[PDB]
Amino acid sequence: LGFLGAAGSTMGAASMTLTVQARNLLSGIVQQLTVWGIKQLQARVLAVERYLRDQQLLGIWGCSGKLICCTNVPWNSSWSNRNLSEIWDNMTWLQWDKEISNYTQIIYGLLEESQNQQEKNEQDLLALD
Amino acid sequence: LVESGGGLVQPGASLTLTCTASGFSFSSDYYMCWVRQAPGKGLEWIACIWTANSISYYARWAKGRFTISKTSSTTVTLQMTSLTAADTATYFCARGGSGDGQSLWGPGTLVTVSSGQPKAPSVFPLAPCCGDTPSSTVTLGCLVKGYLPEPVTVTWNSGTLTNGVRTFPSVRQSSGLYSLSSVVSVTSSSQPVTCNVAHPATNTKVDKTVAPS
Amino acid sequence: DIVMTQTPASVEAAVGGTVAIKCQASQSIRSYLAWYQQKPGQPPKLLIYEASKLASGVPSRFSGSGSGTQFTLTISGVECDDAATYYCQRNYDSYSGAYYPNGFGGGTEVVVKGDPVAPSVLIFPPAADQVATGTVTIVCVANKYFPDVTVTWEVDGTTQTTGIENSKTPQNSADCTYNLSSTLTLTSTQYNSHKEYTCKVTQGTTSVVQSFNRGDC
Amino acid sequence: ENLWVTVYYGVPVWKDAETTLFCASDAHNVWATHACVPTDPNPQEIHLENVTEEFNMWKNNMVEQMHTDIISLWDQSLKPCVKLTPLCVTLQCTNVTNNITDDMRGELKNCSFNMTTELRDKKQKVYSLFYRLDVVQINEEYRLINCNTSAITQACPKVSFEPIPIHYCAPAGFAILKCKDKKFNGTGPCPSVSTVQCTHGIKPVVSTQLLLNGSLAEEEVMIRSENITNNAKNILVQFNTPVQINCTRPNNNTRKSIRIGPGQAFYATGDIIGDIRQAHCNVSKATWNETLGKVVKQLRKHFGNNTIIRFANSSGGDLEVTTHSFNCGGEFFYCNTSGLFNSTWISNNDSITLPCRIKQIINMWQRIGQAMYAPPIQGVIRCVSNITGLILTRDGGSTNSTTETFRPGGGDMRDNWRSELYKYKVVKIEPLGVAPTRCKRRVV
Ligand SMILES: *[C@@H]1O[C@H](CO)[C@@H](O[C@@H]2O[C@H](CO)[C@@H](O[C@@H]3O[C@H](CO[C@H]4O[C@H](CO[C@H]5O[C@H](CO)[C@@H](O)[C@H](O)[C@@H]5O)[C@@H](O)[C@H](O[C@H]5O[C@H](CO)[C@@H](O)[C@H](O)[C@@H]5O)[C@@H]4O)[C@@H](O)[C@H](O[C@H]4O[C@H](CO)[C@@H](O)[C@H](O)[C@@H]4O[C@H]4O[C@H](CO)[C@@H](O)[C@H](O)[C@@H]4O)[C@@H]3O)[C@H](O)[C@H]2NC(C)=O)[C@H](O)[C@H]1NC(C)=O
Ligand SMILES: *[C@@H]1O[C@H](CO)[C@@H](O[C@@H]2O[C@H](CO)[C@@H](O[C@@H]3O[C@H](CO[C@H]4O[C@H](CO)[C@@H](O)[C@H](O[C@H]5O[C@H](CO)[C@@H](O)[C@H](O)[C@@H]5O)[C@@H]4O)[C@@H](O)[C@H](O[C@H]4O[C@H](CO)[C@@H](O)[C@H](O)[C@@H]4O[C@H]4O[C@H](CO)[C@@H](O)[C@H](O)[C@@H]4O)[C@@H]3O)[C@H](O)[C@H]2NC(C)=O)[C@H](O)[C@H]1NC(C)=O
Ligand SMILES: *[C@@H]1O[C@H](CO)[C@@H](O[C@@H]2O[C@H](CO)[C@@H](O[C@@H]3O[C@H](CO[C@H]4O[C@H](CO)[C@@H](O)[C@H](O[C@H]5O[C@H](CO)[C@@H](O)[C@H](O)[C@@H]5O)[C@@H]4O)[C@@H](O)[C@H](O[C@H]4O[C@H](CO)[C@@H](O)[C@H](O)[C@@H]4O)[C@@H]3O)[C@H](O)[C@H]2NC(C)=O)[C@H](O)[C@H]1NC(C)=O
Ligand SMILES: *[C@@H]1O[C@H](CO)[C@@H](O[C@@H]2O[C@H](CO)[C@@H](O[C@@H]3O[C@H](CO[C@H]4O[C@H](CO)[C@@H](O)[C@H](O)[C@@H]4O)[C@@H](O)[C@H](O)[C@@H]3O)[C@H](O)[C@H]2NC(C)=O)[C@H](O)[C@H]1NC(C)=O
Ligand SMILES: *[C@@H]1O[C@H](CO)[C@@H](O[C@@H]2O[C@H](CO)[C@@H](O[C@@H]3O[C@H](CO)[C@@H](O)[C@H](O)[C@@H]3O)[C@H](O)[C@H]2NC(C)=O)[C@H](O)[C@H]1NC(C)=O
Ligand SMILES: *[C@@H]1O[C@H](CO)[C@@H](O[C@@H]2O[C@H](CO)[C@@H](O)[C@H](O)[C@H]2NC(C)=O)[C@H](O)[C@H]1NC(C)=O
Ligand SMILES: *[C@@H]1O[C@H](CO)[C@@H](O[C@@H]2O[C@H](CO)[C@@H](O)[C@H](O)[C@H]2NC(C)=O)[C@H](O)[C@H]1NC(C)=O
Ligand SMILES: *[C@@H]1O[C@H](CO)[C@@H](O[C@@H]2O[C@H](CO)[C@@H](O)[C@H](O)[C@H]2NC(C)=O)[C@H](O)[C@H]1NC(C)=O
Ligand SMILES: *[C@@H]1O[C@H](CO)[C@@H](O[C@@H]2O[C@H](CO)[C@@H](O)[C@H](O)[C@H]2NC(C)=O)[C@H](O)[C@H]1NC(C)=O
Ligand SMILES: *[C@@H]1O[C@H](CO)[C@@H](O[C@@H]2O[C@H](CO)[C@@H](O)[C@H](O)[C@H]2NC(C)=O)[C@H](O)[C@H]1NC(C)=O
Ligand SMILES: *[C@@H]1O[C@H](CO)[C@@H](O[C@@H]2O[C@H](CO)[C@@H](O)[C@H](O)[C@H]2NC(C)=O)[C@H](O)[C@H]1NC(C)=O
Ligand SMILES: *[C@@H]1O[C@H](CO)[C@@H](O[C@@H]2O[C@H](CO)[C@@H](O)[C@H](O)[C@H]2NC(C)=O)[C@H](O)[C@H]1NC(C)=O
Ligand SMILES: *[C@@H]1O[C@H](CO)[C@@H](O)[C@H](O)[C@H]1NC(C)=O
Ligand SMILES: *[C@@H]1O[C@H](CO)[C@@H](O)[C@H](O)[C@H]1NC(C)=O
Ligand SMILES: *[C@@H]1O[C@H](CO)[C@@H](O)[C@H](O)[C@H]1NC(C)=O
Ligand SMILES: *[C@@H]1O[C@H](CO)[C@@H](O)[C@H](O)[C@H]1NC(C)=O
Ligand SMILES: *[C@@H]1O[C@H](CO)[C@@H](O)[C@H](O)[C@H]1NC(C)=O
Ligand SMILES: *[C@@H]1O[C@H](CO)[C@@H](O)[C@H](O)[C@H]1NC(C)=O
Ligand SMILES: *[C@@H]1O[C@H](CO)[C@@H](O)[C@H](O)[C@H]1NC(C)=O
Repeated sequence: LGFLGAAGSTMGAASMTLTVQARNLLSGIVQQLTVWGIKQLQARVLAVERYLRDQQLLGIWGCSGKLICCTNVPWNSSWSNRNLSEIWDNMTWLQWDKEISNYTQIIYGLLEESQNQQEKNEQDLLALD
Repeated sequence: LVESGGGLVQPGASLTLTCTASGFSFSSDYYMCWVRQAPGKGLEWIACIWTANSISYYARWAKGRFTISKTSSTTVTLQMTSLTAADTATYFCARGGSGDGQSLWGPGTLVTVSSGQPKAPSVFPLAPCCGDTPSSTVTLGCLVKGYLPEPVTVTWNSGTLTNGVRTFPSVRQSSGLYSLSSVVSVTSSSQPVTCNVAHPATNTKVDKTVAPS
Repeated sequence: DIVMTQTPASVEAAVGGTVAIKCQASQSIRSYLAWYQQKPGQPPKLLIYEASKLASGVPSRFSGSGSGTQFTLTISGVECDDAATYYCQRNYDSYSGAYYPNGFGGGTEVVVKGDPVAPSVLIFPPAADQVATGTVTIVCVANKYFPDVTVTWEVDGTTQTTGIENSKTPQNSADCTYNLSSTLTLTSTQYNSHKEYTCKVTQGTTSVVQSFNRGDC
Repeated sequence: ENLWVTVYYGVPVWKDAETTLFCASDAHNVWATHACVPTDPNPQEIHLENVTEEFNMWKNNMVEQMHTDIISLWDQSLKPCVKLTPLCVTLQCTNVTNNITDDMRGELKNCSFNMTTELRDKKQKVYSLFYRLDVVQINEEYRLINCNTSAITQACPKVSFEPIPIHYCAPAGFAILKCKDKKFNGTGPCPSVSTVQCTHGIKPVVSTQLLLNGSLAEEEVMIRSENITNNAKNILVQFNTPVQINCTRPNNNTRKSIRIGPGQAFYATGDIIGDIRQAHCNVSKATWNETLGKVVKQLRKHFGNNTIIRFANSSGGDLEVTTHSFNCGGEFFYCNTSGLFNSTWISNNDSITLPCRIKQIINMWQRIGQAMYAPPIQGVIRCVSNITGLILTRDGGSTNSTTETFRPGGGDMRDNWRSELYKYKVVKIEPLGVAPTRCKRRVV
């Protein structure tokens, strides 16, 4: 298919293109006056920064190097009330994103500590065995 | 709307069909479209043209082989190339607005793509066995056999007899020729009835007067 | 591009019943979906446009619903005149953003079950000119009947398996009935070899047998 | 048993966002300066099945970026250029009487002055033809019209001002959504959405009254007035067909050169070869009538269909909007388009030659801090273009839904950018996301 082709399908189907989607995060600036060239430079910086922020989070979460990961963090069901198959099989991921959008910072803090800092503590205990 | 240009053509032929508007013109803006339908099958969209600027849209199987054109304020054409037997169909033109279906259609023109040569029909009378007693009701008819291409038109008494008339759908035989029958129910008081059998592809029109016994 | 799936492929409804015909789009077309009626031998006729707007002069028993991806044509109180094939049509193009009428659904045939009517049965021996051509067509007609019939051909009491072509008119718009032409085609020498030509038309519990002898006609 | 929310990456997400646009082009011209990076001939549009997206015209800031990007270019092209401030010396003048067509009388003046040689200690008599538009009387002798305003400059005539398409590309991690729907209202959702990482070129070309060389409407003439009830708003009009226009500068222009300092050539207008004639533009009369009929049909969509529609002579105000203007052929022109609007519309030979004017001192945009001389261009100017739309306004205070009238108007270049940019919006890709799973993390 091509970039963003997954916008036409439900969240489960969107998984098929995830490696495609990652292709354009740094792409299109690969080949190359204050006017424009300074703008280009700003764009280059922006693309890099955003990319790094995501990578940073994944490294925190331990999900680095993967487009799919398996966190150990349970979520508070109040954030959504739909059967799991009823979510994954009938909406564009973006639509789902709008529903989740007011809980996202809760989740991120949980990922950082409720499992990853804690896991690391346990990892250290295992390291001492 | 009336389509014109259909008929029998050989595989590999090109053909141009014309759609002619009457009672209105492209001083107003429309989509004019061509739709086809093979015998016994469903409607198949070919192309539309926006009459204001001739911008055109095509089905995937049509672009590269069919061309739609606005040739005047009352005509749109469909040029067809490299025709095959599978292009045999009734071709309709239709008129639509933006987003509001197609409310006006032509009657369609029949395109037959075949290696066979045109063949006029043989017409045979259909009547009951000479023997049986004179009956009050009597159904008489015409068997129209062995023609190519479709269509034939069958009328009775030059179109002045149509009550009691049943014209059956044609049947394509294994040979690729067509047969059809038309019957009319009359009474013993009726005068003889005559079927008029026109086959425009061959420019034939045959009469056959049928009366019992 | 967008695929239009129409279901069911055929449906039977009694006069007065309700029938619902569905059309699915693989991508959303919002409300840009039209519905057509087609009688055999006629061009299609617009019924509904923009999913639910009624076209001029279309009886109120036709209605349309749906939006995005799923649509329904409902006929509420089916009549014999409604025996036809119905098509949905996509009226929007995602690529171009334009709203021309384009791809059709595969179509749904609606058969209408009316009052039972027993056929009149007619057999026609071949005119004399047929034989000289070396081919003979015997015609049997079952006129004005509902529901469907069975036609059996016999020749000197032997059932005929080959050479038979059947042609059935569309259901009558007033009383739902059919008419049937059944033809038996033989070479002229087959036909002269044998004596008794029989058309048997069966409907339900009743058969009507019409026969002739080659020599008597 | 209870579900765990877990990480996913690269899932599509769109956020409305603004980033600086990246310039690119096919393959010195002011508009590209050849500094834009050349781009691939691979407009790989991706149709987005089953999606819709809101697009709001007049909300996109790509328009604003374009509006200031071109300004920066304009100034950049002129910063290298030589100042003309020696020209504020007063001038003696006469009306030119040599082979003047009667309707050209007093259009040009022949004048002279005592301005300096390139030597610090010497001066020379100088003279040139001038348009009356570029001068004012020194008292009730003349002076340049802008000597009481920021100084006039000009050099570097070699640079071309002819438009070249300019493409803009999203920064990596961003994409440009577009709407293909031929029926699109300037605002709200569109079902036709597809995307590109970059866009097709758009010319920098400007007009003060009619759009030129714009993309044609896909189906029918269309109007985008914003909330139409507010008549302070400019009314966009987009033709779905081209209207050819031809124009000329019939005078055989000649050129003179002057030294005003070391290294400082100064252009001056040579005597015209042949009879003096007015600049003019030809359009089809018949076509103009036909396209107006298309327009009024569109106007009626917001009114009862028996309403009266009228066009009118410009209401005046500054010349830059009072008349149509363009830089075609590398030289500025203005014309009296009011004849085009001399009609009314009711329920139920083949061409026109508009008069025109030329001014060599250009005050760009709305700015008053700068001005520049336009160099003479030798020979007859010829111009051919497609008219693609109108900038219109409507008179306030109408009653009983009738006799609405319109005039050419606007002239803020921003609306020209909008005539193309309304098709697009910029969004940000947010590949990160999470969703519930039956999975729980594996043991270390
Ligand atoms: C262009 O310029 C114009 C000129 O100024 C701008 O004006 C705006 O025009 C638009 C569309 O024409 C309006 O949108 C619609 O407005 C009405 C009125 O909204 C008010 O009334 C609410 C109560 O309404 C009901 O009761 C009243 C009678 O008392 C009836 O008239 C109504 O019909 C209703 O039955 C009231 O609750 C609102 O205030 C509340 O909400 C606002 C937030 O929006 C808060 O600030 C307030 O404090 C307060 O809490 C308000 O006072 C609505 O009735 C419309 O709702 C329908 O349409 C929506 C989409 O169009 C849809 O989402 C709704 O659910 C609802 O749709 C229903 O009804 C339709 C038929 O009426 C059906 O087709 C539909 O399927 C469904 O059944 C809608 O919101 C603007 O209100 C109006 N501006 C102002 C200031 O009023 C215009 O904005 C400019 N446009 C552009 C593009 O620039
Ligand atoms: C709506 O859009 C349309 C389409 O973009 C615009 O239409 C075009 O607009 C431009 C600008 O008005 C016109 O360009 C001018 O055309 C002049 C003529 O060009 C052709 O003829 C000449 C001989 O007269 C040939 O030499 C040219 O050959 C070149 O082009 C063809 C392609 O068409 C190539 O195959 C060739 O290899 C050549 O590359 C043309 O066939 C042209 O003279 C003029 O260029 C001069 O002026 C520019 C500065 O403006 C200089 O950069 C340039 O070097 C030329 O100047 C020389 O000549 C003058 C004297 O004549 C000297 O004084 C100079 O010092 C220098 O020596 C320019 O390109 C174009 O023709 C026109 N198209 C048509 C179809 O009419 C509309 O403008 C546009 N409207 C809006 C509002 O923007
Ligand atoms: C839009 O369309 C309108 C109308 O079609 C245009 O408005 C007219 O513009 C022209 C030129 O700009 C005006 O004429 C100029 O008038 C001055 C002075 O005129 C006065 O004296 C006249 C006798 O000398 C008398 O006839 C005039 O009477 C008219 O005007 C009054 C309104 O003020 C009205 O009541 C009357 O009934 C008459 O209609 C008036 O009292 C004159 O000095 C000018 O002549 C000089 O310049 C011209 C060249 O332009 C030159 O040829 C001469 O030799 C002389 O040097 C000139 O005639 C006219 O008055 C305007 N009409 C109105 C009603 O004001 C408008 O121009 C268009 N728009 C644009 C942007 O152009
Ligand atoms: C831009 O468009 C405007 C209209 O859309 C133009 O308005 C015109 O202005 C000019 C110059 O001021 C006028 O021309 C003068 O008119 C007088 C009288 O004309 C009428 O009467 C004479 C007899 O006196 C008759 O012969 C003509 O046909 C007229 O009926 C003449 O005496 C002058 O010689 C000269 O032509 C126009 O009259 C006026 N238009 C109208 C409709 O009144 C405006 O001038 C335009 N600007 C440019 C620069 O062209
Ligand atoms: C438009 O969006 C809808 C959902 O938003 C998509 O609907 C899906 O369409 C497909 C094909 O038309 C359906 O697939 C089929 O399902 C049967 C049922 O098991 C399966 O056996 C077949 O092999 C086939 O895959 C699907 O049921 C349907 N609904 C979903 C996925 O929820 C549609 O695909 C979208 N169109 C485009 C172009 O993306
Ligand atoms: C250019 O300057 C010269 C002087 O530098 C002007 O000639 C003088 O003109 C004034 C009045 O017109 C006289 O009082 C002087 O006597 C003149 N000078 C000489 C040497 O005779 C000349 O008029 C200026 N030209 C313009 C167009 O202003
Ligand atoms: C530049 O000065 C000129 C005058 O030299 C100003 O022109 C005035 O323009 C208005 C409108 O045409 C007339 O009412 C005045 O009589 C003109 N003045 C004169 C001197 O002719 C113009 O306004 C000045 N610009 C600046 C920015 O002040
Ligand atoms: C503008 O002027 C040119 C020529 O002066 C016109 O071009 C003509 O176009 C037709 C149509 O293809 C040709 O048959 C002619 O031969 C062309 N003329 C010449 C001299 O080559 C053009 O039509 C004019 N446009 C308008 C709107 O008037
Ligand atoms: C614009 O078109 C007009 C005519 O359509 C041209 O005017 C003609 O000019 C010649 C010589 O100048 C005359 O012999 C004709 O009689 C004029 N025609 C009419 C109808 O008056 C004019 O040259 C064209 N200008 C441009 C730049 O194309
Ligand atoms: C502008 O005026 C100047 C003088 O005021 C004219 O210059 C003369 O031009 C003629 C013919 O070109 C020559 O024979 C003279 O020798 C020139 N005089 C000087 C002092 O150079 C000029 O011709 C005028 N130009 C126009 C277009 O009217
Ligand atoms: C404008 O006029 C000038 C001269 O009046 C023209 O220049 C001529 O150009 C041709 C070919 O380039 C030469 O053979 C002539 O000798 C030139 N004339 C002179 C007096 O030197 C010029 O061509 C005209 N402009 C146009 C567009 O034709
Ligand atoms: C005015 O615009 C029209 C339409 O954009 C141009 O005609 C097009 O010409 C190109 C190249 O010759 C063709 O590929 C297009 O198919 C034409 N358009 C149509 C609708 O068929 C025309 O060239 C433009 N005018 C000028 C002077 O370039
Ligand atoms: C769910 O979360 C809400 C607030 O986020 C909290 O008040 C509630 O106690 C939680 N309950 C469970 C069962 O997680
Ligand atoms: C998010 O919160 C805002 C305001 O608190 C609310 O308006 C919106 O509906 C919420 N949406 C979701 C998906 O939680
Ligand atoms: C020059 O023209 C103006 C009007 O166009 C006139 O007032 C002036 O008297 C003229 N001067 C000469 C010397 O011809
Ligand atoms: C555009 O908006 C107007 C008013 O909001 C509406 O009447 C019209 O139907 C819209 N256009 C389309 C194609 O839906
Ligand atoms: C313009 O066209 C309209 C109708 O299309 C007509 O009534 C009118 O006379 C035309 N204009 C001219 C100047 O002939
Ligand atoms: C305007 O006329 C059209 C006929 O094309 C009609 O459909 C529409 O309802 C009318 N609108 C008004 C406001 O009268
Ligand atoms: C419109 O132009 C005509 C000539 O084509 C002229 O007779 C009339 O005066 C003009 N209209 C106005 C309001 O001046």
